[PDB]
Amino acid sequence: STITRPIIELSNTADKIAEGNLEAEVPHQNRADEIGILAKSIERLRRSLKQLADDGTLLMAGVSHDLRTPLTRIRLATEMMSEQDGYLAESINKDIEECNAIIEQFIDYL
Amino acid sequence: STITRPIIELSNTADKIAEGNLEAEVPHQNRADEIGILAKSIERLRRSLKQLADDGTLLMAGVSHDLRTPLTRIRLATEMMSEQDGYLAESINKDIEECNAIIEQFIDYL
Repeated sequence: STITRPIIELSNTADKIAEGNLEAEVPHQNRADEIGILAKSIERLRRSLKQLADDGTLLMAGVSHDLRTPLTRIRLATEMMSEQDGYLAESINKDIEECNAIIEQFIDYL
Repeated sequence: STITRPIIELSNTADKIAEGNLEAEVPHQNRADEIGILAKSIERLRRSLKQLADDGTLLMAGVSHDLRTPLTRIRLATEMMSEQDGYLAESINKDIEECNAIIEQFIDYL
């Protein structure tokens, strides 16, 4: 009833987005009827998918960036440790380096 | 029209999913007509969202489980520090807790 064609267009676009084309334009958002309402909802889904994707790609960089602060302060604390505790300072620093290697290496596992 | 009700129902479902209810049930998937085609498309979007959430969650679980080891080693080391270095043991333990909290925060986004 010229509801069929716009509905199939909207469904086709939804399929393409679900399959990975997160920048595809969702049609019919400016329809005045209920298909416009549905199209806006599909655009919300697209925006959520694109957010989760963009976040997944930045996840390791984010984790590394945020952990750097307390890890650096742990290193600072080791630098301040006494001679008696020298062996513990070295052990802890090796643990920090291990955290660094785990983080940097992580992406390699793939 | 005779398909207005299900169109709006599907839009409400899509909104709920986009807002983060990734387990929502998508109605009308087994229909042969326009409604069924749309419903299947919306289910595909839901599945893709859930998969990206699962992917991010898996990666953070991996980061948590790798970092647990060196962070535990640091914790054990602080227990061996001298009394004179107590202030540093306290600082380091606080910073391990910060590491744990950062990881928790990233687990939480998903």
